[PDB]
Amino acid sequence: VTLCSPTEDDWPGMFLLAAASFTDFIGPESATAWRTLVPTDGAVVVRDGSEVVGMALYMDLRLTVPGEVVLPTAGLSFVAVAPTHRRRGLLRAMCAELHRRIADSGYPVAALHASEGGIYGRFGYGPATTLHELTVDRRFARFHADAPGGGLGGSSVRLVRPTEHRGEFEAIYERWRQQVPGGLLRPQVLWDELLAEAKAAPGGDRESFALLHPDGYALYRVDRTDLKLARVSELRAVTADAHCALWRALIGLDSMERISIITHPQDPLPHLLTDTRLARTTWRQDGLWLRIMNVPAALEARGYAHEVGEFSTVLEVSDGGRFALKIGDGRARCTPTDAAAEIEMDRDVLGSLYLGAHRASTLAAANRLRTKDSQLLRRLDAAFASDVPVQTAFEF
Amino acid sequence: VTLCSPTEDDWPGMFLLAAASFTDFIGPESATAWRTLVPTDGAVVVRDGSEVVGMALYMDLRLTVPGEVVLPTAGLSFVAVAPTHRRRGLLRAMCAELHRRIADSGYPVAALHASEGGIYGRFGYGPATTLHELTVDRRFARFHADAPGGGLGGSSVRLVRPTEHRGEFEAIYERWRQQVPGGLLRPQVLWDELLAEAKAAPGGDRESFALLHPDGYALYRVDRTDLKLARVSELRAVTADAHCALWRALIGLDSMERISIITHPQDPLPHLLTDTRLARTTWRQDGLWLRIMNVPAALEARGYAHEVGEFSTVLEVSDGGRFALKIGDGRARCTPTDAAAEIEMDRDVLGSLYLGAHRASTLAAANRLRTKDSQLLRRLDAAFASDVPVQTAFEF
Amino acid sequence: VTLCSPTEDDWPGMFLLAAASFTDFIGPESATAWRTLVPTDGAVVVRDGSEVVGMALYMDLRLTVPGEVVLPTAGLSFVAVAPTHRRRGLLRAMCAELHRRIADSGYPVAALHASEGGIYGRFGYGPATTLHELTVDRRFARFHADAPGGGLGGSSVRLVRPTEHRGEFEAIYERWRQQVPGGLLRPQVLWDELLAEAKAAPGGDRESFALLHPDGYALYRVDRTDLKLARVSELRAVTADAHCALWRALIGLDSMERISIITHPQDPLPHLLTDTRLARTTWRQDGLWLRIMNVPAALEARGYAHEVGEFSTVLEVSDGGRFALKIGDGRARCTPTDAAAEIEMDRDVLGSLYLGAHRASTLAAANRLRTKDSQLLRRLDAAFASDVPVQTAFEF
Amino acid sequence: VTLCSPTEDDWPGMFLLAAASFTDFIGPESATAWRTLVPTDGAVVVRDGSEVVGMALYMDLRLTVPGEVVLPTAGLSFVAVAPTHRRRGLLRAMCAELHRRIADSGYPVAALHASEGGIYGRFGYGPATTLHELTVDRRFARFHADAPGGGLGGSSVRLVRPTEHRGEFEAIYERWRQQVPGGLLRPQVLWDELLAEAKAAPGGDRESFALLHPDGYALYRVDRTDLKLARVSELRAVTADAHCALWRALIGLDSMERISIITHPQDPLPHLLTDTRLARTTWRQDGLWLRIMNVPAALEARGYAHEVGEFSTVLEVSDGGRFALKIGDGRARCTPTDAAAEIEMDRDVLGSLYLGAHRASTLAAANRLRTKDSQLLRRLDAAFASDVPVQTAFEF
Ligand SMILES: CC(C)(COP(=O)(O)OP(=O)(O)OC[C@H]1O[C@@H](n2cnc3c(N)ncnc32)[C@H](O)[C@@H]1OP(=O)(O)O)[C@@H](O)C(=O)NCCC(=O)NCCS
Ligand SMILES: CC(C)(COP(=O)(O)OP(=O)(O)OC[C@H]1O[C@@H](n2cnc3c(N)ncnc32)[C@H](O)[C@@H]1OP(=O)(O)O)[C@@H](O)C(=O)NCCC(=O)NCCS
Ligand SMILES: CC(C)(COP(=O)(O)OP(=O)(O)OC[C@H]1O[C@@H](n2cnc3c(N)ncnc32)[C@H](O)[C@@H]1OP(=O)(O)O)[C@@H](O)C(=O)NCCC(=O)NCCS
Ligand SMILES: CC(C)(COP(=O)(O)OP(=O)(O)OC[C@H]1O[C@@H](n2cnc3c(N)ncnc32)[C@H](O)[C@@H]1OP(=O)(O)O)[C@@H](O)C(=O)NCCC(=O)NCCS
Ligand SMILES: CC1=C(c2cccc(Cl)c2)S(=O)(=O)N=C1NCCCN1CCOCC1
Ligand SMILES: CC1=C(c2cccc(Cl)c2)S(=O)(=O)N=C1NCCCN1CCOCC1
Ligand SMILES: CC1=C(c2cccc(Cl)c2)S(=O)(=O)N=C1NCCCN1CCOCC1
Ligand SMILES: CC1=C(c2cccc(Cl)c2)S(=O)(=O)N=C1NCCCN1CCOCC1
Repeated sequence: VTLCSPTEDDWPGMFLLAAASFTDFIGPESATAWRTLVPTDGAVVVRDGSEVVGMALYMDLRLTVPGEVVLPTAGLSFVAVAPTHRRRGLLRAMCAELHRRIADSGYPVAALHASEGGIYGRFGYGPATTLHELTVDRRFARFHADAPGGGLGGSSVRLVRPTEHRGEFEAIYERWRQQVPGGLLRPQVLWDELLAEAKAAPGGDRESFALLHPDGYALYRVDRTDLKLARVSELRAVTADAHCALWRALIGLDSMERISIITHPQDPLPHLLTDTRLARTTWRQDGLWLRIMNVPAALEARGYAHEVGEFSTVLEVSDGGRFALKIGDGRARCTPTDAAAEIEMDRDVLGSLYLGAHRASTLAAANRLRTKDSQLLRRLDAAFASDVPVQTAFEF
Repeated sequence: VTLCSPTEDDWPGMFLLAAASFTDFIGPESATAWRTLVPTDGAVVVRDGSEVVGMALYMDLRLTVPGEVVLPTAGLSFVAVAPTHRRRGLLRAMCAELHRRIADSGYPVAALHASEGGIYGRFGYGPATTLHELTVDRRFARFHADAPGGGLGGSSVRLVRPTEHRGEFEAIYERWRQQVPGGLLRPQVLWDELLAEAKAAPGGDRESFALLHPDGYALYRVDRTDLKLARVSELRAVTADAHCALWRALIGLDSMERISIITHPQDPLPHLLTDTRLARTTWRQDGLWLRIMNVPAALEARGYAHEVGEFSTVLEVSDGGRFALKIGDGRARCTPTDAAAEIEMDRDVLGSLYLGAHRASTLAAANRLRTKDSQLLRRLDAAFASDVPVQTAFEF
Repeated sequence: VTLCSPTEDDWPGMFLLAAASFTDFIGPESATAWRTLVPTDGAVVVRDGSEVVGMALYMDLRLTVPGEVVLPTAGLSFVAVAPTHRRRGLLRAMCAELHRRIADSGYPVAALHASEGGIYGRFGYGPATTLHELTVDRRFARFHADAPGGGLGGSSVRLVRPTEHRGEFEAIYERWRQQVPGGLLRPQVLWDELLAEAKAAPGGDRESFALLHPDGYALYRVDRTDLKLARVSELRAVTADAHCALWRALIGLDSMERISIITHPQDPLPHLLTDTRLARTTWRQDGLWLRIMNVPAALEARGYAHEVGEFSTVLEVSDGGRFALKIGDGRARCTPTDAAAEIEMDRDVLGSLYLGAHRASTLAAANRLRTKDSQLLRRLDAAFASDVPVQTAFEF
Repeated sequence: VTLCSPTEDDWPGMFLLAAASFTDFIGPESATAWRTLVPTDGAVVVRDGSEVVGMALYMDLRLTVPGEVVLPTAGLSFVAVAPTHRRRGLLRAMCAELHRRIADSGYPVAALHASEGGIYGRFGYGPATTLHELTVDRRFARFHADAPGGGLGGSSVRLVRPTEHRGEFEAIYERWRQQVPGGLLRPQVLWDELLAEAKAAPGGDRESFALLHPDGYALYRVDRTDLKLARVSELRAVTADAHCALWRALIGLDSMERISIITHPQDPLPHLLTDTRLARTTWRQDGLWLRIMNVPAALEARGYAHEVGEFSTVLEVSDGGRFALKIGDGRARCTPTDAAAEIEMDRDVLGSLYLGAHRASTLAAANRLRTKDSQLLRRLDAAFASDVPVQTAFEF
């Protein structure tokens, strides 16, 4: 069984594998558009001999991390092993080859969205963002006296067809992704794809609409089977006024009983309402997963909380080296050392800490990171925290 | 219609109101035991004239807040208005009288568990702890290689009948409540009540068992209707070893498909498992609500994060005064001032910040607290944070 | 196989049959209390030979019919055929013997509640009252500006324990049953039974409460499994003020999401609310069934609408004779004749018309009553109508 | 914000509002066909300034009322306010302008189908017809010995494709609508629309079939998801024979478990069967709502029951004048007066009485109409009753 970069003749077989392997494959046309983000040598296949029995690739992405720093990021995707060739070491072989190519190419981090929670930790990936579904019974929803934008005049939100305001969505999203940890650059082809999904499909999803504000937008559609549920596919807002104004509009959808959205744990929505319980958490799950490819480059590139005072420690990553880590004035220096470790963790744990979604203290309580210094734990919690709460851009 | 402290002859009428008003009233015998925590003059009734059409009381509690400081706390409970006398201002009249008595008695804070999320904010109460239900499909659950207590020998957890180990539970819980923000002292009568609920009831709840470790315990029972679900009513652990050891035992319940528990958002359980997704969040809700009765006494009594450097600001509470607030070396000083406010919020918002469960930044994003200084927001977030994550002791 | 009046030694066998035959037999103690309403010779049994394989009886009841006239009525009940002796003509034999005894005793009507809708029509019984379940989502319920009793003062409804106000319920119900078609006298033993069912049962129904007004009462309990549903078992009101006042109280049950009641199609409740749709009809079914034993006595005893002008016709009942029927000034005369019939119907159809619940026009449209005179249909509709809407007293 | 009659350029914006506002908008093509019934100046829009944030219109309809009298009727429809502009008085402004145009144009009544039960009462609309869903478990259904058309020969019903017998459906429906209170003239464009909906849609509704009798038809289709349920979309019959014959055919659908239909409370179907319970009422709701624009013209145009003897009274409508009302020989005279009122009601209440669906007595019991004369109530009940039961034609 051989492993190599696929040629053009391999792709019909790869699409076949994908169609049969994923729960709901996006299809050849969509995947070809996404493929424009895959660099030369960014893909591997495994052939039996000869049909394709395995595949995996990465895309070139730009990920925003705390301190508004943007890192080149390898986004793994299109990963499959044929049902006929399970438990043969094929995933391990493909991941190791891609990680070698990703490291040699100069990516400081790789990332992915996990199909199952138990597979990727052993390859050094830790979950780094958290998805929260909120479901609002809008029949009871009333805005608090303090909520922005409820004076006495015209409304700032418009209600439009998505495809006729492409430029404004692009510009709003671009501002959002640059300021939020977890943000991803969305190139033109992904806007093509997004707007194609906005149209209704015969025996499919219903037509999408948009609520448009100068500093934010929401895209929504009525659920296909529950016609009293509106699903917000995406809501991006760069000011509190825009966020509140958009939610006022959504709660104005008097045909609906419920509005649902996939958002993050620090979404201010529940505090916008007189009854905070009306914004029910109906689902919670890991979002973006991260593998730190180069520890010192990743740790030095990120900004850190100014509130914590300067401190130094020694960090060992289980098979990623040992480093003298000094954090102060919101910056880190991270240099090689053979001095005794004060903190130890597996590589995946560092990825889970990296964007601020998980506290070092909490990971210590599970013994996923080891130290005999509780003061150091407190300092790590505070330093790795993010002023702007971590969010999930889009699935890939 | 008159309002006064009830006499012994008022109580049969009060129990009648309670039986008809609550969703599932705990009954006269239980409520009489809880009543031993209600001080003289801690209860009010409203009579029509003459039957009882309204009631409310508070109990004397001890609440642990960040920095392991224990505050006397008035716990409101047994609040009802007759269905025949709604919208007549009776709740407002009872709350105002009790708050006057609570303030004059010297309580710096009052607290409650809300029957509905939309009622108590206008009386100055903000939700201050967060309840998380986790449901674990234990059939797939495997512990991570790093998880504590999986060497090669005997187990540290015992499996016992609750009533035969009362002393050990008391002692473990006492250690827990003193070190955790949100902890409440549990007096003898509440242990009597807890252990009475451990026994099976004909056509009722099934018998409870316990898993006992030197540094932690879990109480559980099989669900009454779903016999493949075990419900953990309470799990208290003072070391990571005890917490992990108890979960190993619970996942050892091979008769069950699922184990559920009401816990907090920072429970390390998901990180104990190879697949973090198996610990599903099935429910989320506000737990303990807080009203700060005396702003400067509450703010000075609490410990604050050492990591943030000394800073000063001016805080106005909407009808609770304006104060010069200086925080440094983990302590606050909070004195009267007429200088211009830098931060403004309603009283309920301060309660939501007080134990560390909600970030000032997040509340600012909802306009529930107003300031024109983002640096100050960052400093408040960091200072009000709690080293030990906030938890909910028991419902009242 | 023999048929006869049972002796005291037959009753243990009869209770056994009942326990095994009914869906949820009320039990020996309850049935013994109801048995006090069964006259000497009011019961029949069938023995195999010798065990009891069949039984049926009637009770002595007082039924109110239009014009506030009270008729002695034979209430059939406790009817069973052993599963081992089906399709052997046993029901037909028992019904014919009881009907002979009922007719010879001088009852002008018999009545029953049907376990299945398809059994009793062929024995001359027609459904004569209609049951309507209304379910009110009380969270949205607001009373119309016109609704009685919403001024500015004390409430007229009290909230009490049922057993402590037995006399007031008795007196309110007695007034109700005498003025409403379908009303039944409720003797002392049935009040004993009713109040016994008001208490909670271990692994059973929850405790009942009452809302008491000078001119009406409601008895309710929380559902055993859905703790957000209150079931009104009985609501009896003699003035519009009492009816509205009681519903104001019920909608004041803020612990509940929904209030349900078994009522009648003309219940004014939906018109009491600003949104008439909130009172949802969740169930509809035949209630009391009637067999007219003596046509001329039943037709002459009833009062008729004054609005229709005097008219005469000839009515044939398929095996109950032919009569000259003259209606005027709210009274009927009904005498033997051999003149040609203008209207024909089966006996069961006349029972369905008798209390005003079903229109002659509607029955004609199904060909259940035959005439070649549409003017006569209009006159029958109007004459048999009841000023006071027909209701169902209690099940037997 | 301005209100005016829309120009052709306003309609793309109006269709956008409609697509986003309704639960399941019928779409631009269908709505354009319905628009042919909207007269010049029958539509209003509200612009923000400028996009369309509000709209409403009326169609020219012909409504049959008791006594087979046909009234020109303004049918309100296509009513929407943008979710961005709620609670700004826009609905009230549009309704008042349309009602002014409707009144000045000479319509004696307006009508609508309500999207929610709580909105239209305050604009003078009362619910005037009642919809009843019946669900028949046809596996048990047997016709009564009396039911028409069960002799010994050929059947009168045919089973056909709807589009090939358009003329016969038109002619049957035309006869029906002229004789039934609630009937509406169905012009050609609505027959085009109806027959277009008869065809199957890919990932949509299944194909419709018809059962055709000389004096009646039924249109039905199998449910999209429950393939054992047949839904009768429309059944119109002008004789009892046709009605029964069509139901015999429907119960002949041996592939189905259940047949459902939206019908009216006096549908004779349950009396056609040996077990009347098999026709279960699974749903009940208000149908057509009515606003009487001109009280004396509406009251004089309607026919009244001949059975009641001549009587006179004085009726006040709360903001619609006071009139001397005299009813006799099936006709009313209704003239201005300043004499003391004997009956008072809001305008919406009169609409609810107008077609005979609701009894004055029942509305009095809710205090929605006030009088101190019970004899007068009885006379109003009898006079406003309809010989032919009130039905609902089609939704708009
Ligand atoms: C999981 C996966 C790719 C199959 O891989 P595979 O070739 O069977 O895995 P390998 O043979 O390389 O196994 C290597 C190790 O991983 C483990 N492993 C891999 N998949 C596993 C699974 N589903 N369950 C349990 N263990 C698994 C093996 O037990 C093995 O352990 P070992 O090292 O102790 O022997 C396959 O289930 C799949 O298609 N997943 C979809 C991935 C995805 O969608 N990713 C998101 C981007 S598209
Ligand atoms: C809520 C409550 C006590 C009823 O109180 P009430 O006497 O009707 O309230 P009041 O008449 O004092 O109303 C005062 C204000 O509160 C508001 N309010 C109170 N309960 C409300 C409810 N359920 N919904 C909406 N508003 C409410 C009123 O609108 C009013 O507003 P205003 O000041 O603008 O006029 C009752 O529903 C209840 O029994 N709640 C249970 C409380 C509980 O269990 N607490 C936990 C400890 S046991
Ligand atoms: C229905 C019943 C009593 C059984 O009676 P049975 O002895 O089998 O009936 P018979 O043998 O006398 O049958 C006589 C006729 O009734 C019909 N019949 C009786 N019960 C029937 C049923 N459940 N289904 C269909 N037909 C039935 C027979 O077909 C027969 O028709 P025929 O005259 O054309 O031959 C039995 O099912 C029962 O226990 N019902 C409960 C009644 C009840 O609860 N009443 C309310 C007061 S407690
Ligand atoms: C209801 C409706 C049109 C929104 O209207 P709106 O512009 O917000 O209403 P207005 O601002 O004119 O409000 C006027 C009054 O009506 C009341 N009102 C209107 N809609 C209401 C609702 N959904 N709930 C509660 N009250 C409402 C307001 O409280 C206000 O009361 P006030 O006079 O005491 O202040 C909107 O929900 C809708 O689109 N409905 C669909 C109507 C429909 O489909 N009709 C059938 C033919 S298509
Ligand atoms: C963008 C994309 C794919 C892709 C990307 C780049 C190149 C190519 Cl040829 C294809 S995909 O593998 O086809 N599926 C995709 N998105 C949907 C899959 C999301 N997963 C996340 C993990 O939980 C299951 C669903
Ligand atoms: C301890 C207690 C009560 C009590 C307390 C002190 C004195 C007396 Cl006389 C009674 S209680 O009001 O009867 N109900 C109680 N616990 C259950 C109620 C919990 N609520 C919290 C809010 O969501 C609804 C359930
Ligand atoms: C009052 C009574 C009974 C009774 C009456 C008189 C004398 C004796 Cl010994 C018993 S019973 O037959 O036991 N069941 C009874 N009520 C419940 C049955 C109601 N039926 C009505 C039809 O749908 C099934 C339930
Ligand atoms: C006929 C029609 C419309 C119509 C009518 C005239 C002109 C025009 Cl441009 C459109 S509609 O508003 O688009 N929706 C319609 N029927 C379906 C809506 C029925 N409502 C009734 C109330 O409960 C919600 C559904």
